[PDB]
Amino acid sequence: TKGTSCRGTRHNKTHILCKRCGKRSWHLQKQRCASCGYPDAKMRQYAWGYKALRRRTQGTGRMRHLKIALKR
Amino acid sequence: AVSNIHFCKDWRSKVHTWFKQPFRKIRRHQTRVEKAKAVFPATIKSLKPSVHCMNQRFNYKLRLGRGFTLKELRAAKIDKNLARTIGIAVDP
Amino acid sequence: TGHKGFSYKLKLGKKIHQNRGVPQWFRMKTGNTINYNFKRRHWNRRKMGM
Amino acid sequence: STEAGKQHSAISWGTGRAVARIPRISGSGSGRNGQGAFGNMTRKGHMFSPLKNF
Amino acid sequence: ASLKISAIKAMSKNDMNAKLIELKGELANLRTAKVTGGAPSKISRLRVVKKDIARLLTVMNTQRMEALRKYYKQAKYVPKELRPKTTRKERRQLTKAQLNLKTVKAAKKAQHFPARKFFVLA
RNA sequence: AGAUUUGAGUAUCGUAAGAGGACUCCCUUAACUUAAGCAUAUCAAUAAGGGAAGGAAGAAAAAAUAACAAUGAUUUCUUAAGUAAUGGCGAAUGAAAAAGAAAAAGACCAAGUUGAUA
RNA sequence: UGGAAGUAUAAAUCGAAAAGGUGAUAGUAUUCAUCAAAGUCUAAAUAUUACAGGAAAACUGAUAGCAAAGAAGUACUGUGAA
RNA sequence: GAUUCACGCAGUGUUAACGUGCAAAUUACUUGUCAUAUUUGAGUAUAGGGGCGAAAGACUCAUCGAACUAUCUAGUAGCUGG
RNA sequence: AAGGUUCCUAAACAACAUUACUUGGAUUAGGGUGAAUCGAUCCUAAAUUACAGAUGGAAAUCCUUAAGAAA
RNA sequence: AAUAAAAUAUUACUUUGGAUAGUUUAGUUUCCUGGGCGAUGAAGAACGCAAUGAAUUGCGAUAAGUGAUAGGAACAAUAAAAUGUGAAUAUCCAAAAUUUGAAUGCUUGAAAGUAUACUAAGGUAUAUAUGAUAUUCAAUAUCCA
Repeated sequence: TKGTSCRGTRHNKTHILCKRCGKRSWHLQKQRCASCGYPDAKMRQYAWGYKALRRRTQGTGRMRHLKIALKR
Repeated sequence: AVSNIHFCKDWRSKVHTWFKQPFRKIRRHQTRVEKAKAVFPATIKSLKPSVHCMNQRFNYKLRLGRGFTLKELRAAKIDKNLARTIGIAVDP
Repeated sequence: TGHKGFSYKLKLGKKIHQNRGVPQWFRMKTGNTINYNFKRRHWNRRKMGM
Repeated sequence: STEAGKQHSAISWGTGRAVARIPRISGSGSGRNGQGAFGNMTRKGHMFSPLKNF
Repeated sequence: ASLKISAIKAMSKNDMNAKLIELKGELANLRTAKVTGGAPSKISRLRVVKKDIARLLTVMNTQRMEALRKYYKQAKYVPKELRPKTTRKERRQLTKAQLNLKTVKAAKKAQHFPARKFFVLA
């Protein structure tokens, strides 16, 4: 009963939406975000996760103010 | 012949290639020209001594050194405070 | 659930709003390839995971 | 590109699965997963000894 | 877009407030008309009116800020919204006078021993 | 009471934080691998972990080389050179002065002196 | 560390000077040579596969070339890192 | 922490059904058990040479005599295939 | 709890529900969730996390009222 | 012994499939110039905004755009209105810039909120560490009437 039968009770969320990165990676019991490392002031980035750097970094968003400054 | 090749480390990160060489010449030459236009006696490459090389292997040859000693300036009757302003190197 | 937070409910409504197809007039534009919305989902097919 | 065709975390599935031992893309949910990997003969992998700018 | 910016400039501050209330009320009834089955001529009026409010609000805000700039032009403690536009790095850098500062010993030596002009005969 | 020392609260004017880290300066005692085993050694200032910077940074004006018919801050390139040396002296690791160029620039504190002292 | 009777750093103990350091085989002595540590700053020549703007190419030409020539780190998978 | 029946629950037997299944462990009858060392929801705590274990090397997201995921890494192969 | 518009109605049946479907939890377009008294909000349980302090080469860890001119 | 239904073989045409050829608004590499973010709130995230928009693009309650300066007659899938008394289009300029995010009054789970002061509703300031100045204090800590 480690397969089909055991998956009946999976109705309790572990992760909910985060507030700084917007992904469903906020661990409720741990009270931390597994992706952007919330509470932590610095954004969570690792050199072994080179793809996770290119998924969310500078220039992957709107660049609302920096686009004016750099062009200036 | 017994081979001694030091490629067991990451030489691929140690490779330096000279693709900027034909543009160092243009950079240095243009800046060298820019100096002459600005104040010509600065790129003048101020006068330097004639000093022998060291060791018995080279000691019969002469080459430019850095700066005239304070005794050589006195013998030539030049103030050391004025020498640096008229394109003379001084090495105390 | 019947009980939800205010911010979570608004993100539920937006997912409802984004589950619509291309309007017909947009499909008549010159050089138009956007005929179907490939980001569409249905409740019984894919769970939005939120 | 130095990293062209090597941007996967693939590992070989091994024997006992009726498939060859060339490495395979990990995960699931897309057509790419379970396909070929870095190997020179696979599609969307690195070629033979890649051309270097030096 | 029919507000004739030339006419906005001639209006007085109270007239701008009175006009802004009239435009907002007129826009509100045009939102009602569109929902309740308005005519296309009414719908095009709705788009036009929205531009006057943006046009009207710009002139009031620009004139008010311009008056404030004149007020704080001589002030010692200028608000940060009226200080010259720079970057954070630019503010922290030393002033050009501070960079070129020299001690009295070095200032007087450079006066007495400047870089002469010369050339070598060849 | 008064003269000081020290430590706080509040107010004003400012300052640090976070992003990026290709290049730059550093902290830390990885292993796969090679040695046809392996345990020192190699991989290796290498991977990952951590800190700090700028348009470049680091270094810089001899308690420096040399033993010469002597040179003379720093930096970078050529050569020295797979050389001296290091190493179960095995596998392997490995510079620098001289010499030739690019560029060139030198100034300050501390200590000492002047004290109707500022 | 190439530095080999200790090249550099750090810790425990010890700890100078009417100066002294170095001359790479440890020690003492006498000469010789050369510098004068234990505070600070300093342009130029130098590096660059972040990123932005350009120019080139005996490069690839839709299973190739960046993973991506279309709303590509998108569709989709995972509780999550991914 | 007596004997049994019932709502439930487990898994003794048929070594029945099924075995490209209803099901990546289920179905039927039979059997056992069915309140105090009981059953059960939510919250909470314990995490990788670690946890938890009335102890089977059992369980730790279908993965456990050391999880998952990414980097070192195109790890090495005197061996097999082309 | 979980799902997230699957709820109601109308038009329509190309695809999907191991034949078919005029049916549909399927396509298209609209409509729909009304609180002083029900809950959240308030309190605290197991437990959790801050300023200062202590520890650490570092990231960070410990402490939760003890160490504080704090609370 | 016989059959050519099936089976097999060749060519023409059609079909399922998308190879081949022609092509490129995409990439890769090298080189030149810069390497110009943030408490004056950045990068990132979320929500909203078009007459008919779901994504995408641009933008922020002044919303696929406002003013100014250049610019000279368009856009279009369908209607409207505006338009040489100035449409498109361009910008290191001006105003404006929602909720968050180092996030900084306190709290934050998917949380709805909320305290004080200044100028009912709105808008400002109030985190931690820190330099200078001003002011109010504490300790016989050293003297001291």
